[PDB]
Amino acid sequence: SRQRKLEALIRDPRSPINVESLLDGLNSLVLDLDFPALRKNKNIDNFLNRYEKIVKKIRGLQMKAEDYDVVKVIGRGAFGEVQLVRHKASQKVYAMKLLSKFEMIKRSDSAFFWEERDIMAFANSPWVVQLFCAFQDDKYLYMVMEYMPGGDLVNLMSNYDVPEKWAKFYTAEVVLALDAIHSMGLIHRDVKPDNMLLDKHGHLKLADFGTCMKMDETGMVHCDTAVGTPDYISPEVLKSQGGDGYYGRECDWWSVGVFLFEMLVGDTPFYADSLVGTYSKIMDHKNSLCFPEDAEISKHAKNLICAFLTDREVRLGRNGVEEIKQHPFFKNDQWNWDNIRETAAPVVPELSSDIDSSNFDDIEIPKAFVGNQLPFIGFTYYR
Amino acid sequence: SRQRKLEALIRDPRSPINVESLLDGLNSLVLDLDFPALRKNKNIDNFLNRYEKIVKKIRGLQMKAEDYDVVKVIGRGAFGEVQLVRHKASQKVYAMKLLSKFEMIKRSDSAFFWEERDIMAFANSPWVVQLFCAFQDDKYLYMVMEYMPGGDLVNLMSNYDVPEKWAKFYTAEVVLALDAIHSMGLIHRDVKPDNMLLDKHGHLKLADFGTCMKMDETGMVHCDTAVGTPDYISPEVLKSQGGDGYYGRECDWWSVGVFLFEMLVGDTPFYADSLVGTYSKIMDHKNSLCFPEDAEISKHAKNLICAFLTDREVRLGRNGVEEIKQHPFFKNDQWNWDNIRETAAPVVPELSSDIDSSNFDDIEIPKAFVGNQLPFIGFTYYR
Ligand SMILES: C[C@@H](N)[C@H]1CC[C@H](C(=O)Nc2ccncc2)CC1
Ligand SMILES: C[C@@H](N)[C@H]1CC[C@H](C(=O)Nc2ccncc2)CC1
Repeated sequence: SRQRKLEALIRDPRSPINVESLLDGLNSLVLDLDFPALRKNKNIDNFLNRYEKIVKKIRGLQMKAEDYDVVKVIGRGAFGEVQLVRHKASQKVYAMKLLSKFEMIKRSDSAFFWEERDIMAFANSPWVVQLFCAFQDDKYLYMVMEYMPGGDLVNLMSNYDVPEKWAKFYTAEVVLALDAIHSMGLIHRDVKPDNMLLDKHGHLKLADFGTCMKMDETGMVHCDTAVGTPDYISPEVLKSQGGDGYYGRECDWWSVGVFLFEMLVGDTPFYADSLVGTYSKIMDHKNSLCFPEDAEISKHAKNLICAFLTDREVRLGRNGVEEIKQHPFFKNDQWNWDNIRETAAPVVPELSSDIDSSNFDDIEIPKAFVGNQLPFIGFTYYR
Repeated sequence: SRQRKLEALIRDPRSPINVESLLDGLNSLVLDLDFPALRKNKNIDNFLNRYEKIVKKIRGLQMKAEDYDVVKVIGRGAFGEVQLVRHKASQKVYAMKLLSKFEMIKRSDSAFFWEERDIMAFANSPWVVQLFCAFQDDKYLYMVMEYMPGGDLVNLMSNYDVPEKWAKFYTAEVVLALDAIHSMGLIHRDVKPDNMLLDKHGHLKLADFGTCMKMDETGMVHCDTAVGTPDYISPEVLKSQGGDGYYGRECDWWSVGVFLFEMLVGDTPFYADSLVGTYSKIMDHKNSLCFPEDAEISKHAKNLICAFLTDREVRLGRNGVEEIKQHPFFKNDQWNWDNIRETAAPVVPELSSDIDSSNFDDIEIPKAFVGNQLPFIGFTYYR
């Protein structure tokens, strides 16, 4: 019937008008209307006094910050915050992200939580940190995700001399995770060690997605903003900043190269004091790139890095991931391309409790109807 | 769980935030926002282009004027319209009311469809025409209700000499229907033959409710507008027009009196050429009321009429319906107060098809965010 067809969409968690959508819908409309200012308008007042009561009972029944306990903040910065939390009822342990709504739109034109949400909600991939539920309130987005007790790659690199045996591993894992995202029609565009976390067993997942983007039917994207961390940006993306940016996934392979280099050499290949110095060097890569003579690297590890750090037109992986997978550097004995996430991780976390956070550092009205909650509608996500 | 408690309300057809509410919610928000004018606002545009597509598929799946065929208009006037319709899929026959949204609020401050809706939706009473579903579109409310093939009492009276045997019957039926409404905490306030229809078997239901009102915990209402048909208004309601109106249900019994009189005498007891003449007479009832000498009425039929047409302070039924039920006028042989709607109606309709309509007559952008659909949210009603 027409009637079932409806109930389909309202339930489908991938539908833009499932229950949460609507409840977000109604809920934001309250917020964006409830001011002595526009309550002057006839309609607006009546309406608000009607739903008034019920909306409070609802606000109480839904998911709430309160449903959780903060074990401690394990990541703060220019974004919002990550806290180790304990679900009060389930007694269980999660990582929760807090995003400033205020920031989120008004400043960030290019931090699409939308993309992020869907990915963590529905990637259903061993390569992608997973989102168990999302909710908002007036100020905040909240993302409840698997606690990754291993810490990030920055932290890891920060603590060890990474031999190549190790590096092979992390690189491979990154490549797999990236190809995941790619083959989901997305370009990641922000491949940095800070976005790579390790689970309980010391295997990798990608944990941020705020900058991903659906590709052309040709595999390309059209873009005019540069995005990412200065140190890791590709030339093409750097250039896209000047309007008329057109590039594919191979920009993610660029960053991989950097990553490898940083992992093997313990510095990033285009370090400078200015960001422009950095940029300068990135554009000048053909001359700016090279290896300290005391760095102990294999020739293969050098080819691969070099095969990555070049212009899209020649860069490795423009022919897809298989030629990457096939580079000599990867020949090894502990794993192959199919079993790797089953093999022994090179650094195994030893976690004494389910809240052991040793791998992280300690931290330190309108006039018009404006309608600010609109973009947050359909964010709340359940199960 | 908290989680089930939710799904309760979203399903409960009596909840102000069941699915239709929300879908009305989302839907009206589109309409009240989709203008080149405010699409200038950042939020408003983005939002609208998002839901854009999905809302069209929905608009198609829901209940639509189109789902029905118009057999013919059987009532038009200062309200909107009633049409005999055939549900296309079920092949079945209903009466459908059309209300101008434009009118509905902007002019009418006192035509609470809300009250009407709930009554016909949920009275679930043999005395109350029944509502099978309600839907809106941009212009209109639509009410799908049982076709009452008998026509109204105005029509009936218009066609026969009503003997008292008959009158006893219709009055009794009215009294029962009224007491129904009352004992649902409501005062009807617009008792007129035009609001009394007859079903297939020639029994009565009340078909309009736009003027009903929840009573005090004391059984009273506070009111400052007069409502009803000039000919039938009670003194107290007429006076309420002057601010400080305070009265109970016994104002509905006033109108009953009129009704009886009109039925027995074939004219209304306070007829004049002006409305004020009428009003004059109504206030002057103590002297203005009396019976033409050629009118053939029983003494009992006169007491009762007179017992009704007096000031609330003394009027019959201020002590509840039982003293009415007990008036001698009602002594009869065909029915008692409990079986009446099972007994033989005095005028039995003879309807040759399921669309025989012989008992009816032939008929002949904003600037600000204004928010006009708000008051219509939660009107759509299903099953
Ligand atoms: C650098 C930013 N793009 C961003 C990287 C991911 C990080 C995170 O989600 N952390 C996390 C998740 C789960 N468990 C532990 C940490 C927060 C900040
Ligand atoms: C006079 C107004 N208060 C109003 C009276 C009720 C009427 C109606 O619903 N008519 C109707 C319903 C079902 N079947 C036949 C007619 C429409 C106009």
